[PDB]
Amino acid sequence: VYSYTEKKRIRKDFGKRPQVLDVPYLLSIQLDSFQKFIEQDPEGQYGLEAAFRSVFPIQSYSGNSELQYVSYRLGEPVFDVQECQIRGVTYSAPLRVKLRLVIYEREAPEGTVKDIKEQEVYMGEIPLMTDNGTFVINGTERVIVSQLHRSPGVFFDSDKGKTHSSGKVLYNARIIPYRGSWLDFEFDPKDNLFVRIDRRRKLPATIILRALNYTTEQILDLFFEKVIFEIRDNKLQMELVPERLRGETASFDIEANGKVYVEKGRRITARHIRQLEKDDVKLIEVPVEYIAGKVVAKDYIDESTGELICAANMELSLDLLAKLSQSGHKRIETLFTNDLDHGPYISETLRVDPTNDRLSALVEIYRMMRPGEPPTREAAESLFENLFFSEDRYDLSAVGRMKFNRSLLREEIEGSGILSKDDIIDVMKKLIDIRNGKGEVDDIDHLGNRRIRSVGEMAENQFRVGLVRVERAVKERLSLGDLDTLMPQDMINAKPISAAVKEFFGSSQLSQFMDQNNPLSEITHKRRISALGPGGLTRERAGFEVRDVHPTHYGRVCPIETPEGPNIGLINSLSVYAQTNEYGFLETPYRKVTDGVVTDEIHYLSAIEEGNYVIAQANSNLDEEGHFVEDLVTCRSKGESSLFSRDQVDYMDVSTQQVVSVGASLIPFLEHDDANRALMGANMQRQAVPTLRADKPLVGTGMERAVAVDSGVTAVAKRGGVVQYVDASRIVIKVNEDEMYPGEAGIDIYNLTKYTRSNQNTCINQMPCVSLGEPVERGDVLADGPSTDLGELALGQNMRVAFMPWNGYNFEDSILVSERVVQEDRFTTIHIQELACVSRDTKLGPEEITADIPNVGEAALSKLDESGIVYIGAEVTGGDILVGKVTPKDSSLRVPNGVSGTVIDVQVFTRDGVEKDKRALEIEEMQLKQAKKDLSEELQILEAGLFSRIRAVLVAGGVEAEKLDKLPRDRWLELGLTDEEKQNQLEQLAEQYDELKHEFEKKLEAKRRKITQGDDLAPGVLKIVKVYLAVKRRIQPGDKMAGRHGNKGVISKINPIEDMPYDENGTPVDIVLNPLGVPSRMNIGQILETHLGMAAKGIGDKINAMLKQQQEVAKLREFIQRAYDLGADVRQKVDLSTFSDEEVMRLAENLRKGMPIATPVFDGAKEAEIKELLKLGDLPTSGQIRLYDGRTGEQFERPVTVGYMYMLKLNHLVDDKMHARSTGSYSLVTQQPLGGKAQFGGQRFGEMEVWALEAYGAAYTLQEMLTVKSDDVNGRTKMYKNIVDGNHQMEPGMPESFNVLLKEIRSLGINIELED
Amino acid sequence: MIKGKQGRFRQNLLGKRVDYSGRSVITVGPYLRLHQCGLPKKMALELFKPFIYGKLELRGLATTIKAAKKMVEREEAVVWDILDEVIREHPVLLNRAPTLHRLGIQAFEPVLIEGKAIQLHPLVCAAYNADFDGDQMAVHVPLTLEAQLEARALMMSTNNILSPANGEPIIVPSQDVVLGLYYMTRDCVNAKGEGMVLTGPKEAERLYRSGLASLHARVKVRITEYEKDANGELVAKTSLKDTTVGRAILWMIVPKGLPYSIVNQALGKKAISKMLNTCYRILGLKPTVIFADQIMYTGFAYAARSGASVGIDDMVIPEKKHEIISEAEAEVAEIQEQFQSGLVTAGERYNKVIDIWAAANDRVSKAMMDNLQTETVINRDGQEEKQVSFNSIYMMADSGARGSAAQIRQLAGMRGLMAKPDGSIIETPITANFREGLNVLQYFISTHGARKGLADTALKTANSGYLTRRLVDVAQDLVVTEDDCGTHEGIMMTPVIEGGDVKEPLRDRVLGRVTAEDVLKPGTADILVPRNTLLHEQWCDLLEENSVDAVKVRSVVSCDTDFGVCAHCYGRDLARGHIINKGEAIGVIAAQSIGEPGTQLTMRSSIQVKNKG
RNA sequence: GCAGAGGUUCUAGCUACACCCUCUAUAAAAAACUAAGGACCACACGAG
DNA sequence: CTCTGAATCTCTTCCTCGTGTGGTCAGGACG
DNA sequence: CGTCGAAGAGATTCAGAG
Ligand SMILES: NCc1c[nH]c2nc(N)[nH]c(=O)c12
Ligand SMILES: [Mg+2]
Repeated sequence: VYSYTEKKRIRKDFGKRPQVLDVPYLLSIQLDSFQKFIEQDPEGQYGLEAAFRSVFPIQSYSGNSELQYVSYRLGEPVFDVQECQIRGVTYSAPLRVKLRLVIYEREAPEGTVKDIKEQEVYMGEIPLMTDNGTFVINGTERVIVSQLHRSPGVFFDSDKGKTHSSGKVLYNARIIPYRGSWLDFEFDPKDNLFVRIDRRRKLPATIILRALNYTTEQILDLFFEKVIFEIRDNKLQMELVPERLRGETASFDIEANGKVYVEKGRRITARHIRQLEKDDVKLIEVPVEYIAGKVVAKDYIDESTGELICAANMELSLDLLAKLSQSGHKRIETLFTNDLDHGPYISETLRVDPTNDRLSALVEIYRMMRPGEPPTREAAESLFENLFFSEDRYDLSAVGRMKFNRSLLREEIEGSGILSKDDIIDVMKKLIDIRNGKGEVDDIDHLGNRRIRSVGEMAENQFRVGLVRVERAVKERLSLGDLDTLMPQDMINAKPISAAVKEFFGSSQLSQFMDQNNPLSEITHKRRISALGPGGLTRERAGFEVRDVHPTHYGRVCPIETPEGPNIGLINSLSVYAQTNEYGFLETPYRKVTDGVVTDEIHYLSAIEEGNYVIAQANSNLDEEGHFVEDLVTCRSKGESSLFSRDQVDYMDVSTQQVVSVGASLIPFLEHDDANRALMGANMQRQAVPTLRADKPLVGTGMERAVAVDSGVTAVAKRGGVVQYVDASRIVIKVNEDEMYPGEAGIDIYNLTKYTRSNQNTCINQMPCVSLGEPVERGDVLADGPSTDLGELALGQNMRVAFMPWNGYNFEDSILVSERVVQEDRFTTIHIQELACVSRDTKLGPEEITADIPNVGEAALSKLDESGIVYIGAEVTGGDILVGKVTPKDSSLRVPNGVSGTVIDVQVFTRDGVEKDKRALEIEEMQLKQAKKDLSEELQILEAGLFSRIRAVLVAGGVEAEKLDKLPRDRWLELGLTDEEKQNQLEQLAEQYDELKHEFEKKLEAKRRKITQGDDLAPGVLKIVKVYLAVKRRIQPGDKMAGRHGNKGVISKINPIEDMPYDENGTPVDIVLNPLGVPSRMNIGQILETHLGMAAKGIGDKINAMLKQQQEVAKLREFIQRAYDLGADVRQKVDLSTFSDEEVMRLAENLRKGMPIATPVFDGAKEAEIKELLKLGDLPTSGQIRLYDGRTGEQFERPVTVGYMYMLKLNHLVDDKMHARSTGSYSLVTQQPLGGKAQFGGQRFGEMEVWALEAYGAAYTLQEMLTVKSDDVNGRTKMYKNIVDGNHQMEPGMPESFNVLLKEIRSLGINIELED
Repeated sequence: MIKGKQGRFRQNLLGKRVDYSGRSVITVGPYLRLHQCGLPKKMALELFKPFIYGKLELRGLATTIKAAKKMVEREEAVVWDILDEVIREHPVLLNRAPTLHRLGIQAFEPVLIEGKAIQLHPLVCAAYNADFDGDQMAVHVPLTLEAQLEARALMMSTNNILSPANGEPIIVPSQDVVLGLYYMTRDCVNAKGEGMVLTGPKEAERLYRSGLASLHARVKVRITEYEKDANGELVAKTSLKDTTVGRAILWMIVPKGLPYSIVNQALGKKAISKMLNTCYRILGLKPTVIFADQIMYTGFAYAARSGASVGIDDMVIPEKKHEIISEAEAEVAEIQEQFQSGLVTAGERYNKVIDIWAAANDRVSKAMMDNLQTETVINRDGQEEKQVSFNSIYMMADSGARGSAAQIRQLAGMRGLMAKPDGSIIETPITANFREGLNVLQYFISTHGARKGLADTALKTANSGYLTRRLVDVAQDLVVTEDDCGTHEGIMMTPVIEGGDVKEPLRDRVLGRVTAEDVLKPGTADILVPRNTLLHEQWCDLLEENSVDAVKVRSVVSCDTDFGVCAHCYGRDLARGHIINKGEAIGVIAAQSIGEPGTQLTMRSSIQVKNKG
C-alpha cells in the first residue's frame, strides 16, 4: 500500500538488503532527555524531584526548625515562542514549589510539632524546550549539544614509556567521583605505593591507610600471605607449602623424612612440585640462614620485660631471632615475599612512612592538604571525614557505583555513594595485582568508559548548585530569626537559583548558537556530541589517541564526520541508529540470531557487551528463511574481522547504514569515494544556503524523506481528513469522524510562518503542498519548508554537468557556469537582514526620533514618513536613510554600504512612561485589528466545522432538517431534541460553546492588554526600532559552489549561452567542470553519480515526450512499470496495476522532470543496473557523448562525459568578502586599521610578511608599511596632504606602538631611554 | 602585556596592520599576462582615493576636498576616467595569507575588471600555492615613489622566475596547459594525413585547422632551426626533420634560439620545466617571459579541443585480479593451517601473511599497469601494432598533470594493506578498489588513515611554523657587506652515494659556488681552472670531461668578514644567474627556504654490486 | 584670524597638522583650503 | 667527604591570516 | 553630589665510592 502523498512522486529505489527496523525519530536524544528533567517522577530518580530531595531536608542546627519539600509544578508560560522571539524574552515557565514548615518544641527532637505552615513559593525561572528541541534564551534559538566525558569510577592507566627514561612502567590508579575530589594511587620506580589526592604533592600510600584506624599488623595481614615458623628442638622446623615454593629457586636442598626431592642449586620443575604435592608433606627443614632474611609478619614481645623482641614488618635479625628463641614464642610469622609473584610493594612504603599513629597520619594529611596552616586535633578529623566520607562533599553517582563495582569484579549494582574503607583497600589490591602480572590496564578511549551527558543532566546539576547556595542561605537565616514569626517565603530567594540556571543557559561552552543554514544543519547540530566544555578536555590538553577513531565506534558514533581544523575528532557526530543507554553509555541495535535462523526481534547492545559476542555483517546473503546461504560468514569478534561458521554467530547488524551519521548518509555512492573526501562532502552540506525554487535531488540516498519530516521545517498533519480551505498563509483541515474525539473535536488549523529572518540571515518560508479537496492522511507533509520539496530534503539544484578542460576557465578547481543558470534564476537566494536603531537617554537631553533632519536635502526625506520611519515597502540602497535620529547638539540610521533591499516590516518597541508616536499607534492598531480578525476567523471556521458535525446528530433522532434551518443556526436549543445517547453529548457541546464564548470575550481583552502595554527594555533607552531588509543575492563570479561528494570551487565566468558546448541534439550544457581533480583526490563517486543522473533525466525526457503529445494512459503505464522493474532484483517492487489510472497522469507530471533514484549508501546500485537503465532510454551505454565546441563550432574528439549532478551553493558568497579601505578610524594604540570587520579595517601585515619583505631588497615599502601607513600621527596627516598635492614623499616619524612599549617598560621600574 | 603572542613585541611592533589594504576571493584570470592581475572596480576605487582627489584637484573639477569626496561617492562617469589614470603604471602587491617563503608576496600591474573577485595569472598559482577552492588574497598598495619603483624592479612577477631555494624554475606549467601540450605532442600509428610532406609550421597549422589531417600524424616537415653557436650570432640551418603535425604546430611558439631536440619528445611536465630552464639559460629573461606566457595560451587552447574527460570505462580492472585474490587466499589458508598444526609461531605466521599479501598487491598492481598502458592495439595500414595507450586516466598520470601511479593503484587495483592507529599493519588487506564497491568493514578500516592524516595537518603546520620562526630569528642579520674576504680555506665537496645510484653528482652541488684552491686537471701539475673563479654551466661542463671528484669550494663557514659574509664566499644568488650583489639580505632567505618544505615533509648478509668495476 | 573680530560653504571648521579671506566693534560681501570614540572572552566556520 | 654524576623540581612554548555570532564591573549605599 | 600534555633546558637537590 502507499499513502496519497507517496503516490504523488514515488521514488525508484535501488538496494537488495531488506531492512527490518525503521530509523527512529532523529531528535529523540534531546526531547526524551529533557522530558526526564521536568516531568514528575514519583520515583524521584534523575528528576527535578531527585534534585529537590537532597537539598530540601532544611534543619537549623539544634534549632528544632524543619522545612520539607512536598510538591512542585510549572506554571503556564507567559509568552509563546512566536510572541517571545520578537520581544527577546526567554521562553520560560515559573517554578512553583510547595514547602511545609513545622515548628518543634525546645529541646524536643522527638516531640510533636506545635504547628504546620504550608504555602506555595515562587523560585527560579526555568527555561523550556520547543517542540523541535531548541531553547529560546534572548530571542535567539539556542541548542545545547550533548557532552561526552570520562565516566565516574576507577581507571588503571599504565604511563608506559617516557616515565623514568629507563624502560620501566609506572602503574597508577584513579578514583574519579561524580562530585568530589580525585584520589590517585601511583607507583614509583623504587616500587613504593604512593597516594595522591587532588593532584597535590605525593604521599606514602600507608598514610591514607593509617588514617582509616588500621594497625601495622592489620595492614600487613591485609596484603600478604604469612609463612608460619614454629620453634622446635629439631633445627627450627618450618611448615613449607609446595604452592609458595613453586616459582622459587632451590636455595638449599629440600628434604622431608630423610628423603630429598628437589636438589640444591637446581631450578624446581613443575613435575617436582607435583610430586611434592602428591607426597602431601607439610613441614620441611630450613637453615637459619634462610629465616634471617625473612621480614617478620607480626610483632613479638618477651613476657619477662614486656618489651617487643622484633617489630612487625621488620627484617628478621638473627640476634633478634635469638632473643625470640630464648623468649620462646611457639609461633613465628613472616610474610611470603616473592619478587616474581608477591612483590613486597607495601613493606617498603611502610618503611618510608614517617608516622606511627592515626593522629600523626591525620596531621600529615592536614599539612599536605592545607599548606601553611597550623594543625588541630579536631580540624584534621573533620577535614578527612569531609573529603571522602561526607554525603554532601562527595557523591558517586549510581553509574559511578556500577562502574566502580564492575571494575572490581563485584556482584551487586546499587550501593552507597560515599567511598567505603573496604573499597579503598580493594582498589589497592587490584593495583598490586596489576603490578604482579594478573589483570590488565583499562583503555581510556574505550567507548564503554565515556558516558554521554545530555541537556537534562547538566540542567539538573546547575539547579543543584543553585539549590545548595540557597540552602546555605536559608539554614543560616532559620537560626537567627525567631521561630514561627514569618511565612516560609521570606527565608528563600528565587534569584540565586535563577542567576545559576539562566547563566548556564545563556553563556556556556555548550549552549551554542544554533545555525539554521538548512533543515540538515539543525538536525546535525542538535545531535553533535562534543568532548569539550566543563569537566572535559581542552584543545591544548587534547592528545592524539583521543582524536583517533576507536574500534568500538562501529554504530555508536560517526567515523566520517568531524569538523576540520583545531577541534578535529573531538566533536564527532552521533550515528543514525545509536540510542543512549539508561546509564549514559551508547547502544547500537542488533538482531538476535538463533542456532541457524536470524530472528526478527532486535537487541540493543552496550559498548562492552558487544565484545565477548560474535557479530555477523550486514552484507550476509539471506535466504529469507532466516538461514545464511553460505558456509563461512564474515564477523567481528574482538574488534578484528575474520571468517567464522554459520552456527557460531549470534548477532547481525540491523541495517547497512548504521555506522554513518545523518548528514554523511545522504551522500550517494558514499562507499566509492575516499573517507578524506567524504569528510568534507559531509561538511559542505550543512552550509548550503536554501535557494529560491527548491528542487528535489535527481539522485538521492533515500534518507531525504526522513530528515525533512523529523526536523521542524515542515508541518506534518497530526490528524487525518480532508483539506477544507488552503491559502498561502494558513491550511485548514477538516478531520474525519473516527480520528476525532466525540466532543469538542471541531477542525484543525495550521499557521504557516512566512518570510522570517533566520539565525544566518536566510529566509524561512513555508509553502502549501496540497489543494482543496485533496485527502490528507495522518503523519503526512503538507507544508514544504525552506529547502524542501514534497516533504523530501532538497538543498541544491541539479545541473547538467560536462567534464572537460575549457580554455583554462576551469583551471584547477574553478567551475564555469552558463548564462542559462542565471537566466532561469536557479541560484538567486533570498537574504533577510535585520537592522536596529536605539534611542538612548544621554545627558543634555534625550535624542529625538523625528524626521526633521538638519543639513540634509529634500531627496533623502522622500523615503521618510512624518513620524521619521521609512515606509514599509520602499526600495532602499546603500547610504540611504532608514530612520531619522538627531543627536542633541545627524545620527540617523543608514543602510550599510552595498546593501540594496526592500523593507518588509518594521516593529517599534516603546518603554512605558514615554509617549507612543503616530507610527507606533498605527502599528499597534494594525496588530490589534489583525489579532481580532484572527480570533474571529478561527471562530467562524470552527463554527462552520462544529455545525457540520452537529447536523450528523440532528438527523439522528427523527428531526427534520428544514425546521433546524428555520430556527437560528447558531442556537438549536429552541427545538426539543429527541432523548438519546447523543442528545447529552450535543447539549455538552453547546454548553462548552457558550463557555467558550465567555472565554473568548476575556481572551480578547487579554490580547488587547498584551499588545498595548509598553514593553520592558534595557535601562537608559526610550524606544528601539527594528527595520528588516530583504536582499535578493544572485550568483556571481567568486561565489562558492560545491557538490555533495567533496568537490568544491568558485565560479570563474558566466559564459553566454551560445558559447557553451552542446550535444548533437542542440541542448547546451550548463556547467563545465575540470576532470583533473578526480584522479588526484579519489572522490570517484561523483563520476559514478553523473551517469545515474543522466539515466534519470533520460527517462524523464522519454516520459515528457510521451506526455507532450497525446498518448493512451496504457502506454505511459506500461513504460513506467518497465522502468520500475529494471532487471536485477530490488526490495521496492512497486506495482502500477493498483493505481486508478488517474493518479498515473499525476505521477507522470511529477516525473516528467526526471524520475528520482534512491541509493542506500553501502548497498547501492551496481554498475550493471546503471548500464541497464541507460539502455532503457536511448543514451549511449558508456555514458559519454560527442559534444560540439561553441565558439569554433567544430567537433570535440575523445567524447566527453555529460550528465546531471546535484550542486549546492555554499553560503561563503563573495559579496561578504571585499573590504578594501584607505583611511578611517584608529585604535587606542593608534595602529590605524583597527581590525578588518564590519567596522573598517586593514588586512594585517603579519609577522611573516615582514620577513617576506626583508627577503627582497625592498626596504622603503617596508618602512611605509610600518610607519606612515600603520601608526605615525605626524606621518599619516602629512602624506594624506602630500598625495593630494602631487608629490609622493615620505617622512618616517616613529611608531606610536614603540612609544607605548617604552611606557610599558618605564612603568615597570626599569629605566629605558634613547641616546643621542 | 609585553611578552607572548599577545604582547607588544609580536602583535603591535612587528606586525602592524596597514592602511590602503583589501581582500577578496580568487578567480582564474587566464587572459591577463603574467605581469598583470585583475582588480574589481569597486575595490580599486576605494584603494586609490587620495590619488583620485589629487587628480580631480589638478583637473579643476573639484574646488575643495569636500566636493571631491562628494563626486567620488557619486560614482559618476568622470570618476572612472580619472581612476583609469592613477591605475596605469601603479603596481600592487597580491599577498597570500600564509606566506612561508619569499615568493609569497609578489607585485602585479592592475587591470580593472567588473565583478567582485581578484583575478590571478594561472602560472603564478604555484608559487603562491594558491588553489581556487575559495582562497582569499589581500591586496596592498605602494604609495611613495620609491615603493612604486621597488615593486617594479624587484617584486614584479616577471622578475622572480627562479626560486631562491634552488635554480629550478618556479613558474612551471601546472595542470591544464601541461595536459594540453602532452596531448599535442604524441603520435597515433594511423591517423589521416600519415606520411605526407609539409612545407612548414605555417602550413601545418592550416592543414590541421582544416581537418584534413589529424593532430597526431607522423609526417615530414622542414624547419628553420636557428643556432647561437657563433658567439652573439644566430646561424640558420634548415633540415627536413621527421615529426608529427602536433609537434610542428608547437614549433612556432618557441623562440628561434632553442634547438629542435626539445619539442620532439612526448613533452610531459619535467620536459616543459627543462625547456623553460634552457630558454632562460641561453636566451636571457626578456625572451623567456614571452615564451612562458605564450605556452599557457597554446596549452589551454589545445586542452580545450582535446575533450580529455574521465569515464567509468577508463578505469579498467585487470582480469588477473580475481585469480590473484584466490591464490593469495589459498596461500594465507596454507599458513593458517600450518599455524594450527603448531609448525609455525604466531609472529612468524603473521610476518609470512604480511609478506605474501604485499607480493600479491604488487603483482596485481603490475597486472593493472600493463593492462592500462600497453594494451592499446591498432592497425598500421596492415596487421595490428602495439602503441602506448590513449586512456584518459593514463594520460593524466604519464603527463604528470595530476596524480601518480600510486593513486591509480587505488583506483583500479587493490588498495593494499592499511595501518592501524597505533602503527601496526592489519593482517587482512583491503581487496577492493574504488571503481568497485567498498565494503562496510573495508571502509571503517580505511577511515583510520584518513583521520590520522587529517589530524597530522594541525601539528605539521604548528611545528613547521615554530621551526621557521626560530630559524628566521637566529640568522636574522646576515647581509653580504664585503665583496672579498680574501681567505683561502674552503670546505670540501664530493658526490654523495649511499650504495645505489649517485644521489648528487659533483656537477650539482658545486655549481653556483666559488673554488678555494686551484682545481687541477687529472694530468698532474695542470691547473684546469684558477683558484678564485666562479663556476657557471660552461665550467661545470668542462669539469664533467675531466671527471674530477674532489673540488674545494669556499663557504660562508670559513669566511673571515665580521658582521656579514662575503660575496665570493656565498656564490651564485640562485635567483639571478650572477654573483650576489653587495647587500642582499641572505640571513632570512635561507631560513625561509629551509622552513618552507616543513609543510609537506612527513613528521615520521650479502651485498650485491651494482655494476662491473 | 596682519592683531582683534566675523565668515560663505562642502558635518564640524582661528590648530587637527591646520589654512585663507574681508573688515574696525560687529556682523556681512567672497573664491581657495581638512577627515575623527570603539577592549576582552567563549562558540562555530573557511583556507593554506 | 665531596664533588661525580644522577635524579628531581620548576619555568617555557607549542602557525597564520580571515569570516562571523553571543556575552561581560566596580562597588551599593551615604550623609 | 560627589564620596566613601609533551618535552626540554636549566636550576635545584642530592649522592656514592675510593
Ligand atoms: N568656517 C568659517 C570659514 C569660512 N572659510 C574659512 N576658511 C578658513 N581657512 N577657515 C575658516 O574657518 C573658514
Ligand atoms: Mg584552497
